[PDB]
Amino acid sequence: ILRYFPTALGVDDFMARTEIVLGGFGFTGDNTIAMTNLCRDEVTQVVKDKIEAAFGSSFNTNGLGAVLTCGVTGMKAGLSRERYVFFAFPHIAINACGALQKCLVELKAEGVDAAVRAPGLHDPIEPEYSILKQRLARRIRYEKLDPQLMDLPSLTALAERTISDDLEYLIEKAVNPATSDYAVITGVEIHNMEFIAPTKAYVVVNGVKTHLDLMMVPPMSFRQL
Amino acid sequence: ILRYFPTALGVDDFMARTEIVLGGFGFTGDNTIAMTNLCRDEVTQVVKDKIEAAFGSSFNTNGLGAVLTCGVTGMKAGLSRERYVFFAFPHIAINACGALQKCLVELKAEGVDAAVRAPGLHDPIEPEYSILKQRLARRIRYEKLDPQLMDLPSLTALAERTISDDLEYLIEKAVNPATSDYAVITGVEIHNMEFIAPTKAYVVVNGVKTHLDLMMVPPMSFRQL
Ligand SMILES: [Zn+2]
Ligand SMILES: [Zn+2]
Repeated sequence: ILRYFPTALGVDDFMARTEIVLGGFGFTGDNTIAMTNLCRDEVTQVVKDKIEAAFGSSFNTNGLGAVLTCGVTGMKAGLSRERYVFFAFPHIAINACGALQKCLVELKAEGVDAAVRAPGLHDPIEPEYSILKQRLARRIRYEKLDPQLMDLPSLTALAERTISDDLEYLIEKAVNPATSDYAVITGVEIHNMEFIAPTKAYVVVNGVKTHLDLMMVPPMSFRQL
Repeated sequence: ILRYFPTALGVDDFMARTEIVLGGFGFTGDNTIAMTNLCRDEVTQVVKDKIEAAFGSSFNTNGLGAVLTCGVTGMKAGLSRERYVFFAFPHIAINACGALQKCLVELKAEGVDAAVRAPGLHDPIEPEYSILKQRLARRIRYEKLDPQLMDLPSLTALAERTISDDLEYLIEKAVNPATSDYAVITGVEIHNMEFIAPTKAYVVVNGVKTHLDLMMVPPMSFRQL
């Protein structure tokens, strides 16, 4: 597994290291509403059970390849000093995703160019999918990446970054950082059995943002493999 | 409750009457994959637990006001002679929805006209919501309805019809009626406690479609109130 995702952690190791840092900043399972975004696939169930067991109030969103469609309206809706934590993971299977696999094939078949369309457009009978593929097309072009060299892990990875930035857009619209503290933890979900390879973690307490490195957090011996 | 939804059934009564007719056409809990579309709200949980207890394989979608965004890609994905049944319910609370309530207010504030936009467009930071409101705007204009006279039940009701037609679009793209039999059951979910007011029910076995009236199905005395 690590031959693809060096930072991959067993999912319970991931949760413990997350509980450790959050508590460090005044978050508790009882004072925080969490939000999760995952692919619609049945396999994303473990991360989602683990998270809602860690928190009192949980609220989930999901779409193809974990694309974010709930917008500010969906996010503000799912929320009820204020404390939130936002998780987001596209998934992949090694030893899934499905929609990300289809994207890979098409992005290679036609240009990155053919696949891009402006924001605000979408296909009537493929809304989620078309929005998903269009955000990856733009994202790919915006980082001078060649889809010919990319494999499914690197696209699942590009996806995370895209998803991650769109989650950030929504949070700044929906949350007041002067009355609410919050955390953002995103990365890639991996199935063999279940792993999380973290890529981005920070907290915003008192409108001040601090980056965290989960990989530097000493693990609980009990929740390891 | 009935003062708003004459056909409202207790949810277990609804499930029994549904099990009775489906079995009549060769469906069983074990030979059928079901699919459910509901609002993203936490309250829609009972209908969803009841359905997946009735079936071996279940697959769910959901968005604001139960708008359908998974497209043909999401639907074909969620599926695995072939037998399927498709449920769809917007919700409402009497004694929810939230997104439908917001639509009501806006549709009344500006014209039905202002709110319509062509299919294939959507707002970048409100994808689900904007697609939801745009399909209701068009649907409203297409039935000479005046949003000034409409209340939240009638809009939840307009929504059902809209959702219902978009589900039909997807199914004909995604399912081969000559190799697959299927059923479509839609209506409105109501919270006091939990009710379903059915509005559309049919089955398609051997590319032949038969309408069913759940209201004429003799109820199980055991699953009533
Ligand atoms: Zn997936
Ligand atoms: Zn709702």
